[PDB]
Amino acid sequence: NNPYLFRSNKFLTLFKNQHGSLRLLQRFNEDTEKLENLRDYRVLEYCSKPNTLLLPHHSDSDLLVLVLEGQAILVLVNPDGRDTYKLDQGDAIKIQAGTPFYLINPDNNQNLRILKFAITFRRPGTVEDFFLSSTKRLPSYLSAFSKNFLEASYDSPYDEIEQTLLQEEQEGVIVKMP
Amino acid sequence: NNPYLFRSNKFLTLFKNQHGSLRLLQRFNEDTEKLENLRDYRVLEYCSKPNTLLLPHHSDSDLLVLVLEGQAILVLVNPDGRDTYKLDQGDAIKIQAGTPFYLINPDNNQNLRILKFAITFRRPGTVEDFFLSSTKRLPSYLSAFSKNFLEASYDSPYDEIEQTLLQEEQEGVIVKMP
Amino acid sequence: NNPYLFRSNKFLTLFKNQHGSLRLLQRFNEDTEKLENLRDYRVLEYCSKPNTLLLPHHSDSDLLVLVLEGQAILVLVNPDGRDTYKLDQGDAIKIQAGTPFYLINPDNNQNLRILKFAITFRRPGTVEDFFLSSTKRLPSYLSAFSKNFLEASYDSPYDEIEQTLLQEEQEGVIVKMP
Amino acid sequence: DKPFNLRSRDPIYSNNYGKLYEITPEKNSQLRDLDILLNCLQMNEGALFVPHYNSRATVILVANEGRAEVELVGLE
Amino acid sequence: DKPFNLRSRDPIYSNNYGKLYEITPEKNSQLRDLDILLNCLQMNEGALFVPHYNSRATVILVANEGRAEVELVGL
Amino acid sequence: DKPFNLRSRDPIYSNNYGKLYEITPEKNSQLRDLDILLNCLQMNEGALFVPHYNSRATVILVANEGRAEVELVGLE
Amino acid sequence: MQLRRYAATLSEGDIIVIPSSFPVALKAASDLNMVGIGVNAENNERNFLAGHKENVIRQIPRQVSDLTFPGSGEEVEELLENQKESYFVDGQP
Amino acid sequence: QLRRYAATLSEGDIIVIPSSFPVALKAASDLNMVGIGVNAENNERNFLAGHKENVIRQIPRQVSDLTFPGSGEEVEELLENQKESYFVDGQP
Amino acid sequence: MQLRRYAATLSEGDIIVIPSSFPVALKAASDLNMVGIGVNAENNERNFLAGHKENVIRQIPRQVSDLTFPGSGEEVEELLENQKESYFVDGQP
Repeated sequence: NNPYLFRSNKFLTLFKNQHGSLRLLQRFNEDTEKLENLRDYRVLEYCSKPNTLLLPHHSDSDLLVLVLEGQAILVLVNPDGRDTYKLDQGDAIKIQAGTPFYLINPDNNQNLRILKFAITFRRPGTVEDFFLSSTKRLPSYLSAFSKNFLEASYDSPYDEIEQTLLQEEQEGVIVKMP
Repeated sequence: NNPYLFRSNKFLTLFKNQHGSLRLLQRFNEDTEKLENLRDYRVLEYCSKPNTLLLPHHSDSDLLVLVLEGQAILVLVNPDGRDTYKLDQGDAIKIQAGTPFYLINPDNNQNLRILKFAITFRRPGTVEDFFLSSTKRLPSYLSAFSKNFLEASYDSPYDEIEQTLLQEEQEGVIVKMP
Repeated sequence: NNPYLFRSNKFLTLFKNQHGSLRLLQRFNEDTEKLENLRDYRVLEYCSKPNTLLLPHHSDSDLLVLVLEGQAILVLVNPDGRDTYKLDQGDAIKIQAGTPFYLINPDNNQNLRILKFAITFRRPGTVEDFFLSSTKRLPSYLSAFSKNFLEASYDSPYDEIEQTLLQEEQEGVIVKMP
Repeated sequence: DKPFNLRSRDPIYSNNYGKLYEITPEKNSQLRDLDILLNCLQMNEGALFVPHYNSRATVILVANEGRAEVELVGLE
Repeated sequence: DKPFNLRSRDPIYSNNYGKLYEITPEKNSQLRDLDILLNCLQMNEGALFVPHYNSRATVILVANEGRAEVELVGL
Repeated sequence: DKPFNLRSRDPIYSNNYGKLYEITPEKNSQLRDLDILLNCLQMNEGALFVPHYNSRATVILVANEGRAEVELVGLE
Repeated sequence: MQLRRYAATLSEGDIIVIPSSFPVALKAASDLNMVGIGVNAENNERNFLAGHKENVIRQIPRQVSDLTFPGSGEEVEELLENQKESYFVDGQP
Repeated sequence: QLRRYAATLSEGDIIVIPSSFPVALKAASDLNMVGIGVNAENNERNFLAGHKENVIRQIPRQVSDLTFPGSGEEVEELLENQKESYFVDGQP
Repeated sequence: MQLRRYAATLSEGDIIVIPSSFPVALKAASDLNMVGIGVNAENNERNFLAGHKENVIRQIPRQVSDLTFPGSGEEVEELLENQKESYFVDGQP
């Protein structure tokens, strides 16, 4: 038995789609007490086909994004404005927790493979993602608020809020750019 | 069930008295594994009536003292001398672990309500207070030393030490200023 | 029961020899939850007779070496060269994790007693030592590599590598200077 | 180190509905040692503190005066 | 903070058998906050990366292209 | 970094009964990286180190020479 | 792995813990005053989801808003424009 | 609950002294001890007896009078008897 | 304690964790490309056991090498000199 080895099979799939996939590796200290010094880290892998978009969402953890293959467009959203970055194979960048962002595969022939090293701090070993979009897998977190809270907040009738941004639209979190 | 909510009832009462009270909030990770990141912190609340004094004591933890209501006199004792501070509603100050100190509510009509955020480091999630005064609740820690150690130390007959500073005097740790 | 007390008997003996010994104290939080704040530290003690040498090895932890009695020669091996230090009773020095080093008792009549305070980080509370020499207790870690890897690396026939540095030579890790 | 008041600086959010005072570890030495942030929240009855979230800080809110209807959204 | 490439600096080891690129927290502000180190390894078929060990870093190696026969020795 | 002696500096407490040598992370670079403090205690038979306490440090005391009667007061 | 809401009415002395990245909102049922203590504070930044200023949703380009929301880019954009206030608003039903 | 931990240490024996816990020790013979303190940064030692660096001696008479069974003056005198500091004669 | 070897052939996407202070070595079964992420990185120093440059064994004086190895100081010294390359070498049988 080799406790330091982690084959591809040990990757729990968070979301598969015909356009791409997002996978999460089991905790390093899952089957062994020999790696307690790695308990705050999780490894994620992201793969998408040409002209695809991963919907805007923010993570509760710090992410170290690394482009393994392909090219990519990363957009980091700030309450003030936004920053756009073009990433090439081998590029890396840090995405601070709480920053909403979306990833695009602009190429038309080459796939995109990205390694995401997460540094957790809110709940050690646990990494969560908050998607603004409603899908089958999960409804927009904005919908968990009461009708009164939403109406007052956005200052608009509910059924209008519902059909404009709460209603289940996309099939998955990974869609294709028109 | 809401694991992030802590009602007043969840405050264990460390010491009630007709002049005031000191309460401690259960550990944040007591009933849930969702707040492991707050395991090193404890919340304390202190409430006292007019012209009252909290007898000198030191804590094994760092304290962030915050005046929620009223006015207060804070005296921090150093082996070299002492520092006096006049706190007003809204004032905050850090008291380093091991610093003996006493609190006074000088006002004659308004109560005093203080919030104490404790940052623990000796024994995570645990905060201890060492009172110099012997009371019903607990005797002065100076009394835990043997007769010989005390006599040699203070260079005085024991029974004289006992009646001058070890004998159970006050009723509680919160008394009233003359 | 006194959880803060650790008698000599609570020292596990890692290696005894007629020339010296190396002992390791049980984890501080082994029998009590009252010392969780000392879980990352282990205490070791080293004693050797005149004209003795502790074979080169590197530790996976940071060591704070303190000469309690006697005189000692400390050699810290760098990939670049090496540094030699003459330690006297009372001297202390830090040896960084991963640095191979050997110890010598140059005196001819006086013993050498050294206190080693280990600061662990790879595996909390665990300190590991890697000895280059093959002995009965344990073979040289270089021997764990396959024959192919060794031959390519050193660029020499295996049986020549084996008899030059892998073959069980010394009895123990503490030998005597000629 | 001397005492410092929560409302000693200008509020970071001021309305007809509410005010928010905040002191961060960046602007106060005592606080940067503890990596703590402190804030005072004052709202008029009927006022709503719109949906938002803090990126890094976990906040322990204390009801000092008045009653508050809070709605927290989480992902378990 | 902007993006940085793994092969943006000269390699720290270069041979006819392989190259090793490395960015340490000492040379990159983003990385020093995370106390992380990154490296890109490129080896020619048949090349052997000789026995060595890191003094403080625990490295998570990812196979991106090709197959690798690794031999790790522990206690 | 070179070796340093525990008694290299003047003792912080010196009597007819005992001496205490102490090196803190503030005065020694090697020690400040580890956040450790070292001290050497030398007492004459019959001498008593009066009741006191350290505010932040947890000290691991080692008997090198002689016997010691220690009295530790705790609150559990 | 499921979405959940935690609602509660707080009285004087009551305490609520708000984890980072967790969307939160609160209405003053009476004149309110609260004190907050945030841990892991260094570099904290507050992102708003409604209102006019510091509304991260308002920074998403129309092309992508359109794809992330059931409505259309323009529709989404207008909806985010009704609320003229920022941070605190009138919570009347 | 308050508790006392007493013990006689022989050579090679170790005792851990947590921060904020009052401690005191008597040399049964000529004694030499080495100490290693963790979380050392900013450590300050507070004394309870003796003449110098005695925190109890810094408490004003009015309040001492309220915290101790004796009177301010009395308490004050008692803390004045020991002329030494730190180390004293531990004879019975 | 018991010395142990962990051998394995990795394919694309596979991951291996290498603890600090643990000796490691790997051969490119085909043209290889790997990405590593090291934690607790500050001040990390790499010590080599074979090869010509940064070989810690080569720094041990002859007198002591002779005492730590079954061979003789001179013998040990020569053996460590055969390999002329550094870091990466030809791993052919």
